[PDB]
Amino acid sequence: TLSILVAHDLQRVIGFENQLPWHLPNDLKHVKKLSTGHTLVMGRKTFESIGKPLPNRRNVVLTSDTSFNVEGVDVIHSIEDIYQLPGHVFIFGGQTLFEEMIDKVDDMYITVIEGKFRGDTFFPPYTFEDWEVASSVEGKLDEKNTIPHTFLHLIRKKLVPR
Ligand SMILES: NC(=O)c1ccc[n+]([C@@H]2O[C@H](COP(=O)([O-])OP(=O)(O)OC[C@H]3O[C@@H](n4cnc5c(N)ncnc54)[C@H](OP(=O)(O)O)[C@@H]3O)[C@@H](O)[C@H]2O)c1
Ligand SMILES: COc1cc(Cc2cnc(N)nc2N)cc(/C=C/C(=O)N2N=Cc3ccccc3[C@@H]2c2ccc(C)cc2)c1OC
Repeated sequence: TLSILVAHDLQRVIGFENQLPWHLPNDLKHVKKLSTGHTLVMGRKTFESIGKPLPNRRNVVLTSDTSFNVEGVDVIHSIEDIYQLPGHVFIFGGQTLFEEMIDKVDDMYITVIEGKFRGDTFFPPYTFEDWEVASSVEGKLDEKNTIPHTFLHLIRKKLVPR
């Protein structure tokens, strides 16, 4: 399986100055539970922002840098390399990788952050006409998670004769 994994706000902002614009622990827990035991594919900037590999999953970084080498990280240099990765692969970010892959993935795990943040990087536009809502689950709010958010699992609709 090839999936997108992303959090975007009401205007599809995903980032600001190489950071997440929001503080939302529950979304990072969501990410953890979905991706443990599987594979994350991320662009170089997204990796440098996180700074280290995330434990208990395969960490794959796409970069043109032939000198790139980080302990605990596998490196690829082409989009085509993604299709040779075994198992359930999650496209993890950032904007560049989402743009390159949104037309190629089977499904998307999207956290909709129900707010409007300042951003400098965006998830590409998409329409629910093309995507079936396999599930939509409201995140629970509390002391440490104060921004309303919704977990969407979207599956690409098949084109059929009407
Ligand atoms: N909200 C979310 O869910 C989420 C998730 C992830 C990231 N983010 C945010 O997204 C932002 C970063 O996105 P970004 O687009 O600026 O950077 P990015 O996609 O994280 O990484 C860009 C880099 O990926 C490498 N790359 C991409 N496509 C390639 C290809 N076809 N071949 C070879 N290398 C390729 C290049 O690395 P080299 O330049 O080294 O060649 C490129 O400069 C950050 O603000 C981050 O916080 C948000
Ligand atoms: C640009 O910065 C980032 C971008 C993304 C991508 C992303 C985020 N959200 C959604 N919905 N999709 C995505 N593709 C993740 C992160 C976060 C990574 C990150 O520390 N943990 N994660 C998974 C994980 C697994 C095992 C141990 C620890 C972690 C860690 C983490 C987990 C839970 C809490 C409460 C706190 C921290 C990130 O750094 C802030």
